[PDB]
Amino acid sequence: AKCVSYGVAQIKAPALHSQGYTGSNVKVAILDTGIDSSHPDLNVAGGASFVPSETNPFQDNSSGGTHIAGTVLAVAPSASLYAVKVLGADGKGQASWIINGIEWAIANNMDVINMSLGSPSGSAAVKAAVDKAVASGVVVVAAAGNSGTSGSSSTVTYPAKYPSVIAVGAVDSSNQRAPFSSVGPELDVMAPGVSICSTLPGGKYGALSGTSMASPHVAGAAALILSKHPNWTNTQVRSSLENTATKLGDSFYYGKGLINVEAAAQ
Amino acid sequence: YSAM
Ligand SMILES: [Cl-]
Ligand code: NA
Ligand code: NA
Repeated sequence: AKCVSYGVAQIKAPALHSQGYTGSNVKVAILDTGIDSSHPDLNVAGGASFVPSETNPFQDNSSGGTHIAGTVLAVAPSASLYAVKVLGADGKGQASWIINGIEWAIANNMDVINMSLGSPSGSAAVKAAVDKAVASGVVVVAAAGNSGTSGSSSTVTYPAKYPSVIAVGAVDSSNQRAPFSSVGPELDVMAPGVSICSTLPGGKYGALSGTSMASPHVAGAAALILSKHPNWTNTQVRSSLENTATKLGDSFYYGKGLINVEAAAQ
Repeated sequence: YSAM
């Protein structure tokens, strides 16, 4: 990664890089606004757009998908990225497009899906698609949501709220929960999500914040783990990440805590 | 659905 970010070190990814693990032979689908494949620092192995008004997955008119792709590669420099456009330039998309992206990922043997997206209300059809991806063996990771808190209510967005999906909240560089990061019992783990520098469309770079930035740290961690343990199931990868996380406080706010990919990968 |  050309642009320096604290987040890679914070999740203990360099320990895996020192070991020789970089996420080789792991297919990671970025279900987002596209990936700017023309960026000199990003290689994209394949993809598909399901947004009828934005037909090219290898451009990104929003910036999030490109940034997220870069974070996956900062954590797992050898991962294979796939651009699955399910959100338009305004960052918004429909259930059915998301489903089509999940279905494509299953058909194309993805190992990991990242969904840095959410709705306050669930789709029963998206639930069916994410459940099927997990049953098929895919590690499904999602942003927990940027809906802050609501007293004792969960604010975890869908599909992160489903049991089958790993719900990733955001901490800052001090390991404090970001004010925006959604909360609730459905929260699994935390990762860095404040002022993360990564790739932006047009060969650019910059900092963004959100649970959208936290999720790809966990997707990249999954790729690192699979490169060390290519025989592990998605169940085992998920267990590793959750059971070895660094506890940070009450699970309503932090889940199991900050991922520690060095511990997760043994 | 929105980007987070
Ligand atoms: Cl959903
Ligand atoms: Na975006
Ligand atoms: Na979940």
